[PDB]
Amino acid sequence: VNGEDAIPGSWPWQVSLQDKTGFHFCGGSLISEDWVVTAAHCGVKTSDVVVAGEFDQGSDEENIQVLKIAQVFKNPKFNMFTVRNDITLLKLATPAQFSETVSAVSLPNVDDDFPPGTVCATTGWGKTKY
Amino acid sequence: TPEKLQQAALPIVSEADCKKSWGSKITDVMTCAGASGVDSCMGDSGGPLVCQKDGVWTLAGIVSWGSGVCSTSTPAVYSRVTALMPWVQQILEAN
Ligand SMILES: [Ca+2]
Repeated sequence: VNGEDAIPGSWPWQVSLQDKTGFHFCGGSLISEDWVVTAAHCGVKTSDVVVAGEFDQGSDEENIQVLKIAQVFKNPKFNMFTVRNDITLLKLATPAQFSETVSAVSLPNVDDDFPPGTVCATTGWGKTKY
Repeated sequence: TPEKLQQAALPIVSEADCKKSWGSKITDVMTCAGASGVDSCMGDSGGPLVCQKDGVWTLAGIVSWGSGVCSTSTPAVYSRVTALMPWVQQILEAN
């Protein structure tokens, strides 16, 4: 068993990054209502949108909010050669309305650490760039 | 090509453990995870990786590169968020 379907709304901070076509191409997390975190190798543009509160990209016309991006902050220490500091902060033009299926995730401290062996979760639609 | 939101639980593989699978490319700005027997990762690129912190789901990493298997031999690689906090605050308070 590699993984299973998630209960809708079980991971509120989890967004889907898409382009003008409406096609998902990367994941991201809501760390605030106007700030979204993601990866640099994802190459996000102000031309891309942030879909929140979604679960099934199939149909299920669940109430999803298509947020707009205003700024993109790609860590400066990141290359396509050494792929380090793979982090990117997105600033939304329109903010997100927190709710039952949309909230933000807590960030840790520069001195916080998750020891080897502790179990953590990861979520997504399985779409990687590299 | 799953249409639904998927989830998986995978522990953290020590630095030494992830090194004998990927090499020197692994630095301290990275976190690896994987579970014996697994041969697939569910997260997307830039997708979260959350661990419990005194009762709260906290972002321990971001789906970076090498996230295709997710096994103890080929653990996935994540941006160690913890180590990237000093940069996030800077921009969160200067823009
Ligand atoms: Ca939908």
